Amino acid sequence: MELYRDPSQPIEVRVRDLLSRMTLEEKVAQLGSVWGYELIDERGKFSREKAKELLKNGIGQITRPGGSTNLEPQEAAELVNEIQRFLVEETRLGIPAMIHEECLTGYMGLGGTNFPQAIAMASTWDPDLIEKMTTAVREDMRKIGAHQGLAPVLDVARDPRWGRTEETFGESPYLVARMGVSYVKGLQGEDIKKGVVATVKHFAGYSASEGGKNWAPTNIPEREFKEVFLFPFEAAVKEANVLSVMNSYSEIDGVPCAANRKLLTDILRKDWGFEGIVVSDYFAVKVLEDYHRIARDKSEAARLALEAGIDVELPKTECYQYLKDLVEKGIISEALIDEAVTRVLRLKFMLGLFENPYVEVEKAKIESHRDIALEIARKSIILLKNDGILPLQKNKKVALIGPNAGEVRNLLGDYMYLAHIEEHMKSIPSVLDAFKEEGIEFEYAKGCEVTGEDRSGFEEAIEIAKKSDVAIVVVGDKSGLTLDCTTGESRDMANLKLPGVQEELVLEVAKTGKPVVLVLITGRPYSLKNVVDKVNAILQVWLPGEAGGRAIVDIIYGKVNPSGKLPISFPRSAGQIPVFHYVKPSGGRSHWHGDYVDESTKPLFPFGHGLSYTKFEYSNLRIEPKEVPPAGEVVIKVDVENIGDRDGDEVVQLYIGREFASVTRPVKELKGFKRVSLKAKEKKTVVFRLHMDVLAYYNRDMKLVVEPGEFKVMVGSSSEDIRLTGSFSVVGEKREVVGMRKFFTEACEEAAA
Amino acid sequence: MELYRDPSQPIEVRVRDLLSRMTLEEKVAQLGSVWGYELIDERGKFSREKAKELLKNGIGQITRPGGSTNLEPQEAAELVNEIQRFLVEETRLGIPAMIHEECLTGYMGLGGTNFPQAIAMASTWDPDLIEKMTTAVREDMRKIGAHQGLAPVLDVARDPRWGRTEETFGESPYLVARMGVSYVKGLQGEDIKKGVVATVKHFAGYSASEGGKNWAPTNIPEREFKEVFLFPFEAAVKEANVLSVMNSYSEIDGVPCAANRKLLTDILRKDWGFEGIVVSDYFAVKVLEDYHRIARDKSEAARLALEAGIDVELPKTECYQYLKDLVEKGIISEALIDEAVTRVLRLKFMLGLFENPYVEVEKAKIESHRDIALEIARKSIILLKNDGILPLQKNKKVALIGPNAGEVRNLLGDYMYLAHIRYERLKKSIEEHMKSIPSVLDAFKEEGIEFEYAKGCEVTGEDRSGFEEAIEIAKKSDVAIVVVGDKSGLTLDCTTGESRDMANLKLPGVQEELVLEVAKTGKPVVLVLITGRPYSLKNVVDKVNAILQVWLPGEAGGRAIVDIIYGKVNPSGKLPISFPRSAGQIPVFHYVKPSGGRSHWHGDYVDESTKPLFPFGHGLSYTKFEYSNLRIEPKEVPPAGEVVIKVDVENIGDRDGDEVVQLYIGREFASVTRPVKELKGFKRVSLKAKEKKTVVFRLHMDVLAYYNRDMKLVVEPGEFKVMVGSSSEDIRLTGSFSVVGEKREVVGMRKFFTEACEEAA
Ligand SMILES: O[C@@H]1[C@@H](O)[C@H](O)OC[C@H]1O
Ligand SMILES: O[C@@H]1[C@@H](O)[C@H](O)OC[C@H]1O
Repeated sequence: MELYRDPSQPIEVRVRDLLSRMTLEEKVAQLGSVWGYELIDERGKFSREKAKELLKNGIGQITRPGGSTNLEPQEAAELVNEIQRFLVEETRLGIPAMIHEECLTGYMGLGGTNFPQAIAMASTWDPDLIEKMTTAVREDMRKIGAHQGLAPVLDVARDPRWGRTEETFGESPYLVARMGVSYVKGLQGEDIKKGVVATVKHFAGYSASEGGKNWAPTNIPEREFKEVFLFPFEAAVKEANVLSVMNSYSEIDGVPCAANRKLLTDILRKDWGFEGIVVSDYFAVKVLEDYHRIARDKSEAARLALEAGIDVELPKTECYQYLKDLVEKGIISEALIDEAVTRVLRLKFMLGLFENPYVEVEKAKIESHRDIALEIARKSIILLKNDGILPLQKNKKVALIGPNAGEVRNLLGDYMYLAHIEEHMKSIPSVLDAFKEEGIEFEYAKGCEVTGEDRSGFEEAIEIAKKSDVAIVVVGDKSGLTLDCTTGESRDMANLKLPGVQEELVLEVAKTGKPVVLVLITGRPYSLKNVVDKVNAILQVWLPGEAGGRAIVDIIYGKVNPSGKLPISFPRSAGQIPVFHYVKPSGGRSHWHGDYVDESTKPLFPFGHGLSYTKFEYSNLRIEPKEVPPAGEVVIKVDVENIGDRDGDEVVQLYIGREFASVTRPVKELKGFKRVSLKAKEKKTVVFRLHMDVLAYYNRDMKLVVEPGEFKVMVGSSSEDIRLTGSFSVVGEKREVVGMRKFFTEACEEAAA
Repeated sequence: MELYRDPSQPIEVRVRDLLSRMTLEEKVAQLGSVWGYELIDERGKFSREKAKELLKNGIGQITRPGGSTNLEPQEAAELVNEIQRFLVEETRLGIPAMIHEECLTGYMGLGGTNFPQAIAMASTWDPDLIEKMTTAVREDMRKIGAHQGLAPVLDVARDPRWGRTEETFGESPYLVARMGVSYVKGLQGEDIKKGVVATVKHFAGYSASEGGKNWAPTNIPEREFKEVFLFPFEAAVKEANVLSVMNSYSEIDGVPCAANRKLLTDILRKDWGFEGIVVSDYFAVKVLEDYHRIARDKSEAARLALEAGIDVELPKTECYQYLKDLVEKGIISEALIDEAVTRVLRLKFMLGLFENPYVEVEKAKIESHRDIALEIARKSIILLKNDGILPLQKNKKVALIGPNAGEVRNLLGDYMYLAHIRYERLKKSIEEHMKSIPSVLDAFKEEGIEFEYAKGCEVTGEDRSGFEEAIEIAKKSDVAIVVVGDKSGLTLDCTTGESRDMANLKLPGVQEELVLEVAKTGKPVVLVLITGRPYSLKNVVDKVNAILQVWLPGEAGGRAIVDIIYGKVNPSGKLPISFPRSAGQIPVFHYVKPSGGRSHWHGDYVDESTKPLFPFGHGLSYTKFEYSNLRIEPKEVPPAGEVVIKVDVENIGDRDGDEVVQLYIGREFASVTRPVKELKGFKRVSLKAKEKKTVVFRLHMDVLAYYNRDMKLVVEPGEFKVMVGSSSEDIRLTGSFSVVGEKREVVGMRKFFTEACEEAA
């Protein structure tokens, strides 16, 4: 029995033993990948014939054995068992494969629940609920033999033109970091042998491209890069022990992230102590040549990516095969191959793959998590505006108008299987279905398509509105990767107008003088400047997946009290970009008239905005001690009372302001929050335990510091709807924050007195 | 006498002698300033009473003795002579004042020519002509006793939302640097005792504020900062020997430029060898407290600005008076005061102020340079579009429509005196002096055109009252000339200028609707934009027959527009900045990386092209130019070698005209990503009909240097692409040459510019 096969030996001993036994060819194969679809026949069964060519020397990863085959869970599990049996039994060393799938909004394959999009997850401000979700996704993935999910997007979004806004947790480094750590914790176990490797992406800056254009340069200076952009990845590595990172397609200031050793090694591995694998974004190595034009051939692209710190080329071996030739010709040292292979082998051993690489096909049927999807959908929907029309009485005749009332497909995000892809059909409930099921009397008129300028349908929509009590206009996006989609990866929107003639559809329906409820089923903020004052209520419904219809109707009729809060600012117009809550004293205004000539510098809806069908009263602000030394702790308490007549969740938000630091600081920035459930007339105390570590920022010399001085405390229902204000002082000498530090405020509830 | 008063002693000896004689109070006064208006009575005469308080211990600078007093040139000269006599005769040490004025578009005071705005200057692509202009401004300034002009703005503009776009030379670091060096050379001349100190501003990044908003953070990473924003300042310091720099109001990534020693000292003085004075932007020191909130009081703001490298607080001593208290209390070293005073005194001696601080009031009448202003206006106007309607025949009946056809005030930029300065006596005096400037209406009458004028709308507001009159005059005419765009200045009623940022880039008020209404008559339409920024023309471009871009042209504007419309002048201006299709497209610039200027993998936005409506270098002619016979010699050059690029250009059309020949350089397979194409050379060439000439670009490899992964300035072996054309998109001839040898680190002084000339074909 070779040491690497012996389960009593420590993993480092098994890794060293296996590495010492491997040829150069076997080493380079562990840094590569193959598509699931390249290993099946036309009957969807494992093809030994194809495996003999592609798997002869073993392999790092199988890419999307479920997601790329259109196989049902048990068929996918059978394919993976067969791939593994070939590797374990018909290769010299019998190294098993790691399998990855997409899983952002749930396992991206047939039979997997479509959870609401990441921007919806963020809008819950409920990290525990996102952890519950990814704990369910973990079980789904392990059933089909999948070890790695291309997991939370930790890109901080302040440019809603960008088609991937829907995949982010929004504009706030704090909220993004807090959701990212809960997401990673749910996916990964305490013990990864019983869990799924999370992949934080896209490291780093990919959400701040020139003009919001996909893959365009992300030109971010160092303090902003560290405090925004890197912060959530830092928290995922150090607090959540994330085991994979995927690079950004974009250059930072001349350097493609896939060729940046200062980023993928010096920051990620050396500064932060990351011990997992870096996987390329798909084709990110090859396009160092094709797109960025800094690699003269595939072998130079391979050298740049390996030197940078990419361990696995995805989604298929292309450049990394030439690492063999680079060593044989003495261009690179085999020792650098060994370093990457060591990280891959370590993770394979930790995942339990050498003890048992197989799953029980009989237990591989994936269960529905519609219950969890529905709780996210119900908590994620945001009431942007309500003049009193909502909630509606069930006896009102409804004119249900718009492309996103009827569609079902337009409820789905860019990484939901049925959008991303006769096969496990769209038996997903529509909004129209949810209205029927709720017993509402309505007529449906489509009014218009998502795209185009055809106004044919306007007259039917107008006529249905005139014969109704209330018009419910359901407009917004089709999310995906193709030209006909208005949002999603590769679908960037310069001017932030609702797609096609949807805005004109709303204004035409409004001209009937009937009450209008505007339901935005969208992947990004749109400019509502021209419709906001012409409609009575506005619901923001971030691409909600399969639970969307029921949640929208539940909220419209007050069976659910809306509790979602914006995780990203809604610009008045594209020309206002960017707008975010944590501007410096000189940000978020034009000096000395405050506004643009043509436009407010304030967003239409601010960060943390979301209304309720009840009222919350904040009282009794306590900040103790009042003076703390630079590594001390302050305890901030507020009482919150539901003074209205409906049960509701309030999201209590802590903003911290700093002036007279050695650098300029945000006038206010989110540093804590708590979703608190309050029955009508119930009062509770929300408590924020704020360690000074959490308030650390980079000084003029790029040191992480806490400086003596006064911090402003602002607690409220949004970044603008601040209810209580106070301060505390840090007293003592400037502190350099070195090594491990706290990233998060600790937020809980107490009985009020 | 004392060594400092002895003109046979070297300046360094005179400086050391004077410094050793000065009290702490006299030293700190040399780092301060006083407004001209603080030293006059109500009649605009020098007030000894006021001077005894403000000038008792001497002073660094007098701020705008002409620009802030509303005095005529000879009255301003008399005030400055009196200020100087007080300082020379009634202070202990008799140190004279340095005087500064604004002078971007000419001396900013009564009696000064209003030259076209800087964005117009850039549109000429004629650096020699801008040098001729600032040589004239130099004589104007020296007549009234003014020693320093706050002029060449070297901010690189790629965000047309920004109200100060009009003050820049546009988007191209190369074109900005090339115009900046000519601007500075004209103002300074070879010996500064006979010249005027140029002040490059605003150091550094002030044109790239968050959302195009005035003073908002300018968050620029290091390679882009060095190659785009710093480059023109670097060329101005090292090639043009500029003697003053003014800081930016903005923070870079948490650090206000006024408090940034790494910027104002480590880059400017240590890395580049700048020997002149850094002057604050107005109140830039005080607002370290009031705006940025990083100084707890005026004394801490003073310490941050002095440590950073600001020598003179403008426009009035406010924080810098507390430097005295900071030394007396042992918070800062007097040695740091001494270093700043040394720079101020050195410049005063070099200006000749200790030998003769006075001017002849009798010779202080400033001459008109309308001739130079007219050459700039005629060379700056850009023909964006022409289906053949231009030039017009003089016998066509013209409907002259729009707020900028009739309003002479809207010809003026934000630093032209009559626009900038706005008791009841000041209002009357502006309205009085305003009547002197020819209007566009005046130019049409003078040319003998048959026209009716309708002011279809105001610049701002939503009043469509005037539309009907405008439409009716259009229907009775052969051609509608619609003249629309900006009112430039600093107040709420202005649409462009400092503090007037435009988020959505729509023509102001209902001007766009006025254009579309006139177009609906089915009459031919010539659209004339009199503007300080690119506007979105997306909704009008395809509805009009011709478009002229007329960057705020000053007093020569009317005549130049009429000359061009009737073909007395062949238009030859080229865009120095990209015209976005929409605000949501921002930024668009010609020198994007392979991954810039597109969304991957469909190329375009869902709703919009990623390409500008009009690209960098765009400008049509009433003739056609044919490019042939591209030569690049040698084909292989070592990393400090030279390539000679030659093209023949023939005027194949029917009219004499100027072509601006543009050299773009591309680089792939560097160790960093490089622009697909970037302007590295240009030449304005005059061609008679059927005349052919050879344009020659002498390109030293120094000019192509870029920053590598380790932040070294390098030339790397490989291929450089040569693209010569009539715009950044209208490329006529391409080829390439190779750099062969070992990677070169470009150390110390290097060439910044291609050498461009003409020879016989
Ligand atoms: O997010 C990644 C995306 O950028 C790429 O196209 O495909 C792989 C994904 O994991
Ligand atoms: O351009 C400068 C401007 O920024 C400031 O407002 O006043 C002084 C000028 O020189």
